[PDB]
Amino acid sequence: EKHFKYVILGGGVAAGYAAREFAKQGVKPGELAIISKEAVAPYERPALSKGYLFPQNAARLPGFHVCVGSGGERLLPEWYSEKGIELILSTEIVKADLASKTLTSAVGATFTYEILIIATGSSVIKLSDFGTQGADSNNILYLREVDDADKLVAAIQAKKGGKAVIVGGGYIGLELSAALKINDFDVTMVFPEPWCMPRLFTADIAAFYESYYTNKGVKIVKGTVAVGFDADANGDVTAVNLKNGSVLEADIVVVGVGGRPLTTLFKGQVAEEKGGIKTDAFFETSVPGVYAVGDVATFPMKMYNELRRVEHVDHARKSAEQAVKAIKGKESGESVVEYDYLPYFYSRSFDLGWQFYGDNVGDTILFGDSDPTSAKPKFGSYWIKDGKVLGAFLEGGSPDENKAIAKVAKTQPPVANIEELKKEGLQFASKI
Ligand SMILES: Cc1cc2nc3c(=O)[nH]c(=O)nc-3n(C[C@H](O)[C@H](O)[C@H](O)COP(=O)(O)OP(=O)(O)OC[C@H]3O[C@@H](n4cnc5c(N)ncnc54)[C@H](O)[C@@H]3O)c2cc1C
Repeated sequence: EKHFKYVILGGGVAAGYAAREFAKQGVKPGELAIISKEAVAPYERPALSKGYLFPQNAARLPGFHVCVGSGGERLLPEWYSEKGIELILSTEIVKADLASKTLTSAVGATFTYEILIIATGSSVIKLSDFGTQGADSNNILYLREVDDADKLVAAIQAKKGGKAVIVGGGYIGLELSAALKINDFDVTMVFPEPWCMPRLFTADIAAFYESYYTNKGVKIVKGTVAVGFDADANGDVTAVNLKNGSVLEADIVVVGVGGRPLTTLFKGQVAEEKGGIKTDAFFETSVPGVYAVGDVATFPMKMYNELRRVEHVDHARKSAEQAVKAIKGKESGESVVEYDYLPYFYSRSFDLGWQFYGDNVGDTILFGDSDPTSAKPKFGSYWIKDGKVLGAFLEGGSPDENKAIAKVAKTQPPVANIEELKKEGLQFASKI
């Protein structure tokens, strides 16, 4: 049995950013442990569907450990040993008893704590969850952690020049479809929703991306689902059977159909809402001294005055920092202010890259040049409600442009003249 004053359960983005904040807050050797099922120290997970998959000059650990994806210092394994923060890796916790402050591993070792930060993130929804025949076939792959990324890069090499089907139409599907096309596969994306990234993109933003993708040669099948997967005599996938009747040949299937927060360990022990563990503005759960951060947390989003749960890397970083600040504040009796996050999401694929800030609520206007055949695409959109801007999206922005739309989203300026807005959208944002 090992005991630590502070235990972070999980070794992902929030964990890493929490450890950096504990360092900043003066954690001492022997106080903090991070327990992770992964075999490696915390890393910037968005690289797994971006540089990890590049056919040249690919991202590889230890390059993309935290905190370099935000421009911070890199926290190698030796950084945690130098600080006397114990990294307990390749350790899956399979039971948590909050009353006794005890975690148990799959092999039966126990760990106790005084303060617990739940930073377990999400697991992916699987094709078995849709009851799909043949979901269990080989070469049907998911992408959440670096072990998954290595299996994908190995299949890319094994099946080079083949056919790939990507199931899903959110931003993981978009990034995967683009990765496989860049790695020289024939690619088809399949999803039921009426356009890609339907929880964020408008039909007009989506039509840009869908057009750009088809111009790159990616096929897009919307309005259907897979109902089966054919497999050969080795159990390896060979074809995807769709509800619309089409049969797509496939050497590799890669799935991005969403995730689920990893809250099962705590079911019945903490209050839950919106698919997550409910927290206050300091990331403390219904059990004192147990906090929940990142993808699992359902928290008060101060600027919207509503409880929300978000799966954004920026929030994993910032909520981690907030929870450690709150922990340390309570020790010293020093106050900490309520978390005040501005939603920030981004994605990249091919040569494109977009950023979104604020809330996708209201009616939209598009600005700039949304011809997908442009040399250097650059266009955005505003979400307007009650005559003010609530959300902003930008593809192809400079740093100052991105900062300006972030300031629009944060400040919610009023719109006088829509035709001016639309004709000079970024100038609008720069004057704020
Ligand atoms: C492939 C990919 C690409 C992404 N791209 C972007 C992007 O471009 N932009 C963006 O804003 N966001 C993106 N995200 C989302 C972002 O990475 C997540 O929001 C962020 O990782 C959440 O951080 P977290 O610490 O809450 O969870 P995670 O980073 O998932 O960390 C959870 C950690 O806990 C471990 N763990 C879980 N259960 C246990 C257990 N019982 N025992 C031990 N350890 C356990 C996991 O193995 C993992 O180490 C992407 C995510 C993925 C998967």
